[PDB]
Amino acid sequence: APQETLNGGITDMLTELANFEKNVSQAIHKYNAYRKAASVIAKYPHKIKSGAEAKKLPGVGTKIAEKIDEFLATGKLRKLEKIRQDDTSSSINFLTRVSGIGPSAARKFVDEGIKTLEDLRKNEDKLNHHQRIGLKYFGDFEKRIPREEMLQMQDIVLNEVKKVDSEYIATVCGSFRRGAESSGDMDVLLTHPSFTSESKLLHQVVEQLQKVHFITDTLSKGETKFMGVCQLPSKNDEKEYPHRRIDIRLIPKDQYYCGVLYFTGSDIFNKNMRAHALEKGFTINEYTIRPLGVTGVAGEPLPVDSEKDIFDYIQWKYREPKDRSE
DNA sequence: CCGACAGCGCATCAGC
DNA sequence: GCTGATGCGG
DNA sequence: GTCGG
Ligand code: NA
Ligand code: NA
Ligand code: NA
Ligand code: NA
Repeated sequence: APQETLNGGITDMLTELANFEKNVSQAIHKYNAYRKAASVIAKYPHKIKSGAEAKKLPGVGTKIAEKIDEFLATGKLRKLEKIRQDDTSSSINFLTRVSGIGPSAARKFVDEGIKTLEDLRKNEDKLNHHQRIGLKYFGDFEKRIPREEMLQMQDIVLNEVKKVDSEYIATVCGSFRRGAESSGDMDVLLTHPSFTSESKLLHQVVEQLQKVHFITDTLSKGETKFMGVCQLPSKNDEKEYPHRRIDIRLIPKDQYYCGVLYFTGSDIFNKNMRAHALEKGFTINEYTIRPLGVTGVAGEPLPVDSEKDIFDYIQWKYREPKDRSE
């Protein structure tokens, strides 16, 4: 990837515009438009000279080219400058960094004078359970997880799961499975041969991880998906590890490997895999792969017993997760 | 000109 | 009390 | 905001 000094001013500006569209204007599609522009620019290996040069990239349109011309001539953007100083919009944008506080909650809080983390602390009875946990671990949740800690976390999850029932299958996916040096959370996919698409499995695993005090908190928990908080144990007289976000999902055995593939990513790798998949006559989603008949009617799901089976169906050589950046 | 931009589990709200 | 809608997350 | 039918 190009140095963050080639167009980092431009991609910083676009990412900031994206966050205000998401959190303040509640315009999720303008959020993704700015994000998409930021991404294609951050990959461009030339220092951008003008808005017209940028407009050649896909995702950069007329209005962003204009914003780039203004940023290149002035070193800022008038609209961005204004909204930064705006006490209301800046507080709304900020409160959404609390897990569980989205745009609507952030708006409501700011409306009634709740603007800062301190303000949230004095108003616990106005916070639901998830938001109390997001507040409690605000700084921890913004920290990244080095791969070494991820391995130690995986060690615990694989051990305790096998201890519950040795026939469980558990896979830590996400960027950690592709080889990344750091992670933002832990995403665990869980299955069991007793659970197919036509037939307490999760609770028992969550309970054991709480019993050994790995999982410390619960944001949500149902029969197929758990989202919560965990923390590695600290070495006697040394600094305690930050609390971390961990999700665990129970997925039917016959849909497991589609799930593992999908939740390994990367996002762009999935798109061209689906994009390759349909041109060969197959429809891949998170759950299943199916054949697309002459009219476009997808038939029944095809049996899948490993990731490679999916690659086999669509005439694609198996690519290792470390080669799934795209 | 103008619709798509993913779609789903869980917590909680809005309505009845 | 239940059913469906919405907010939120990743 | 951008793409494209
Ligand atoms: Na363009
Ligand atoms: Na956020
Ligand atoms: Na949030
Ligand atoms: Na056993």
